[PDB]
Amino acid sequence: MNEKVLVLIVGTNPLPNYVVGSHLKEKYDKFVLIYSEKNDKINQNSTYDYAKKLKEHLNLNDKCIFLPLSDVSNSEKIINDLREKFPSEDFVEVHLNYTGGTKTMVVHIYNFLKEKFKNNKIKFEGSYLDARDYKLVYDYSEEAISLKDTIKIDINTLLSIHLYEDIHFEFYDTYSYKQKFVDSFDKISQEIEKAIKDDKGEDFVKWLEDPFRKIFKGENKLLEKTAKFKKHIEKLLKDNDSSPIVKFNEKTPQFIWDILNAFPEGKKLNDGQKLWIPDDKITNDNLSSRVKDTVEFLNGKWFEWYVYSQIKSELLDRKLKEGEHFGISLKAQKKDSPYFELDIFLINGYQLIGISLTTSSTRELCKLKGFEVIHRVRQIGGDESKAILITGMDKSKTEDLQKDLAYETGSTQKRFVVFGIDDWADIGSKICEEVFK
Amino acid sequence: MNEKVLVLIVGTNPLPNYVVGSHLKEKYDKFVLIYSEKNDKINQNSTYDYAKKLKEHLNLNDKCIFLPLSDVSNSEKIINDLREKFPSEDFVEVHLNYTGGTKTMVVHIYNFLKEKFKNNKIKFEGSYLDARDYKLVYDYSEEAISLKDTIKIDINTLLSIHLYEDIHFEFYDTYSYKQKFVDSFDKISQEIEKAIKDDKGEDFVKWLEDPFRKIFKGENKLLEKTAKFKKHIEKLLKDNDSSPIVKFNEKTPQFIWDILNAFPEGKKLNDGQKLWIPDDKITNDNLSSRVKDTVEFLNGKWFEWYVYSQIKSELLDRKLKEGEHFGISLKAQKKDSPYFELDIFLINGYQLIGISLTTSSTRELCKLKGFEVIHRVRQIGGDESKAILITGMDKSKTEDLQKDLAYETGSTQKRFVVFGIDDWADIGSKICEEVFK
RNA sequence: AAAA
Ligand SMILES: [Mn+2]
Ligand SMILES: [Mn+2]
Repeated sequence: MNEKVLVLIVGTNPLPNYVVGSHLKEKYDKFVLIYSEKNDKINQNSTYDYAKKLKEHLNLNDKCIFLPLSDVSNSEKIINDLREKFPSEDFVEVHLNYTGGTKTMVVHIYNFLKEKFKNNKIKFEGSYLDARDYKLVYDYSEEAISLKDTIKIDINTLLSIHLYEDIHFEFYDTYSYKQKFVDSFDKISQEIEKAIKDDKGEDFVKWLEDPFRKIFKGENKLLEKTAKFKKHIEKLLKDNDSSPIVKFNEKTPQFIWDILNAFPEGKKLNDGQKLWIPDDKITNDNLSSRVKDTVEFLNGKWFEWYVYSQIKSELLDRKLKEGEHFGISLKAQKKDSPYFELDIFLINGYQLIGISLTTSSTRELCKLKGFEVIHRVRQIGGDESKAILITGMDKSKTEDLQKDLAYETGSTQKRFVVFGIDDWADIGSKICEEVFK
Repeated sequence: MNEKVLVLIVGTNPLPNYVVGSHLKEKYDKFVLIYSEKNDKINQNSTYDYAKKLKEHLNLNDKCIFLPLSDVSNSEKIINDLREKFPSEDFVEVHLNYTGGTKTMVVHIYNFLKEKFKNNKIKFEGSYLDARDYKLVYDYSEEAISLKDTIKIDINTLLSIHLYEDIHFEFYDTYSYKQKFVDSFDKISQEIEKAIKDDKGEDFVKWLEDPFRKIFKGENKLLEKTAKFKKHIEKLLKDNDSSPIVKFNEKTPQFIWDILNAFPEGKKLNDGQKLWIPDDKITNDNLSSRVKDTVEFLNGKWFEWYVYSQIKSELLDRKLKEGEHFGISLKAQKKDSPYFELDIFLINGYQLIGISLTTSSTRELCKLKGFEVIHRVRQIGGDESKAILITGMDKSKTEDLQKDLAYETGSTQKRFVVFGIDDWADIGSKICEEVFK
C-alpha cells in the first residue's frame, strides 16, 4: 500500500495543472484528474481533451484516474459523482490542487476530500498555483514553493496541451532567407543591424514607404512579370516631380545604398547607384530571380530576423534551448481548423511570451496586430501568457496602444507590452528586461 | 437586530457580483465586499476600484463593509486578514457568493465563515452564478434560480463597473449622417436597403473596392486638398482604358447610380453619368463639403446604419430600450486612456453582445477585426460577453474565421459569431436568433 | 491559474 494520490481539477487552462503535476509527479503514486462532461442543456462543455493531454504529456499512464463530473456548478451532482467515482483504495496522503475548475468544483471537492481522507487521519493537503508570483502554496503545511525557474515547458508541449498540432518553427540555422540569399545573408543582416543600431530605423522605414514600396509594390506578381513592372516603372516616370524613381536614384541615403549593395549582385535592386530597370531582354523568370526575394526581405522580414538575432544573445547565456523555448516563424493549427503564425515565440519557464513584429507607424494597423498577439498567446499559452508588440510607432503612440488594449487580470505586471521604433536598437535588451523581470 | 449579511468576493470580472447583488439586495441589510490590496512585489493589483463601483451602483452606502485581503494567493494570510478584519457583529444569516475571486479565496473564506458562524443562531448559505446556464445555484440546496431574464443592466452601468467613462452613443434619432445628408438620408438609406435586400451586397462591395476606393481613397488626405485629387484623377487617367475613372463612368451598375444620385445635389460624387472631376478654382474646403462626408458614409458607414435599422425593429418588439440596452457608435475611455469604438452594442439581460461591422471580403482584415471585437467586449462587458463580426466574406470564410479565433471558455454556446455576406439581407432575424437563443 |  502506502499509495499517495494527487487530485487535479482540470479546467479550460491546462498549463497550471501541467506545472504542478511536473513538480509533484515523483512524490505521488496515483493521479485523479477531475474533468467535466458535455451537456448542451446546461451549456457546459467538457474539459476531457485537456485531461487526456495532461495524462499524455505528464506521462501518468495507467497510474492516472479520470473522474468525470456531470454538472460543474451543481453542488449535489458534484459530490454525488465524487463519492461514486473517487477511488475506493486506501491512501496515506491525499493531495488536492484546486487551482483549476469552477469555484463550485473547487469548494465541493476540497471539503469532500477533507471529510473523506482527512476524516481518516490520512495526510491531506491543498495547493494553488499563484499566476502572479509563480508559487505553489500549501494550505496546511504553509509552504510556498516557487516553480518559476524549476518547471520548464517547450513549444510543442505547450501547444499540444492547448489542443494545437502540427507545430512548425525555424531556427538560427534554418531561416528561410538564409537560403534565398545564400552566401550573402550574413552580410545583408550585418549591414542592416548596423543601421538599426545607429538609430536609423525611422529613416529606413520612411525610405521603405517611398520609394521602395512605391516602385516594388503594386499589382500582384508585379515583380514576377516584367510587363507589369515595365508599365509600372514608366507610369512612375510620368509623375515627373513626384516620381519615386527620381528619389530612389538621387535622394536615397547612403546607409540604404550600403544595405542594397550588400545583397548579391544577382539579387540587387540597384544598378550601381540607380534603379535597375529591366530591358525587353529580361524575362519574367529573370525578374523574380533578382527582385522578388530581395523585395520580400526588405518589406518587413528583416525586422523579424533582427529582433530574433538581437535576443538570441541573452537567451543562450540564460541556457534556454532553441526550438524548445525560443524560435521564429511559429505555425500550428487546431484539428480541421485554420493555421496561425507568430513571428517570435519565447518561453520563460512556463510563461509564453509571444512577440508580433511590424515596421508600421500606423495606429490602426498596429492596434489590430496587438489585438491579434493577445488572442493567440491566450489560445496558445493560456490566460496568463504575455504578448509584446514591437512597432515602428513613436513612444507616445506605443504607450497609448498599451493603455488602450490593457485588460485587468489581477497582476501588476503588464502582459501587453508595445515597443516603439526607438526601442529597435536595444530591443534585445528591452525584451530581456521585460521578459525576465 | 437580525442582521443578515451577504459576502461578495470581488475579482477582476465585476459583472457577476452586480448581478447577484441586484437580486439579493432586498433580503439582506449588510454587505461585505472582500477586495484585494495592491502589492507590486507579489505582482498583485487591487480590485478595490471594482468593489467601489459595485457599492455605488448597488447603492449600499453604509450597509457596505470593505475587507482588504493583503495576499489573494496565500491561504494563511487570507484567513489571518479575515479574522482580523471580518465584521464581528451579530448576524443571523451569512450568505456568501463565491462566484468571484481567486480559488484560494473562494475556499478559505468559505470555510472561515462556515466555522465562525457554525452556531445555529447563525444560518450559513452559499451561492454561485453559473455563467453557462445563467442561474444562481445554492450550495446544498437543489434550488435553481435563473437570473438570465430577471436581472437587466444598462450600457452606462456595465461600462462603469468595468472602469470606463465618457460613455457616448448615437441612437436612431441622432445619427450623425442623418444630420449631414439633410433631406436625403432616408432616400440614401432606402436605396441601400432596397439593393441589399436584392442580393446586391457583393455587387456594391466590389464596386466599393474598384473603382470607388481607387478614386476617392487613394491618398491620406486627397479629399481635403483639391490638388492631390486632380493629381490622383490624372494619375489614374494615365492608364486610359482600364483606369478606375473609366469603370466609374461606364461599367457602373444602375443601383449604384440610384444611390449616388440619392445624395444631396451639392454632395454627390458624380456629375451626371460621369465622375465630377474637380476643376481649378475649387477650394479645398468646397471639395471637402462635397466628397468628404459622402465618401465616408459610402465606404461602409452605410452598413452600420443598415444593420442598426434591421435590428432596431426586432428589439423594440422585445423590451430592449434604445440607448439603455442597444445602440450604434459607442465610444468610451478609461481615465487617461484612449477611447474605443464599437460599431453596434446590445445587452440581452446582463450579457453584452458587441457587433463589429465590416464590408470586406478579405480574410486578413476581417480576422483582425475579430480580435478587436473579442478584446473590446471583454474589457467593456466582462469575460462572458459575446462578440459578433458581420463580414462580407462567404460562408466558407466565415466558418473558417469562426474556428480560427474561437477560444475555449467552457460553454457549448459560441461567443464569437461571424456572419457573412449572404446573411446581410436577413441580418435582422439572424441577429435576433443568435442573441436571444 | 481573480463568473472553469
Ligand atoms: Mn508580423
Ligand atoms: Mn467597422
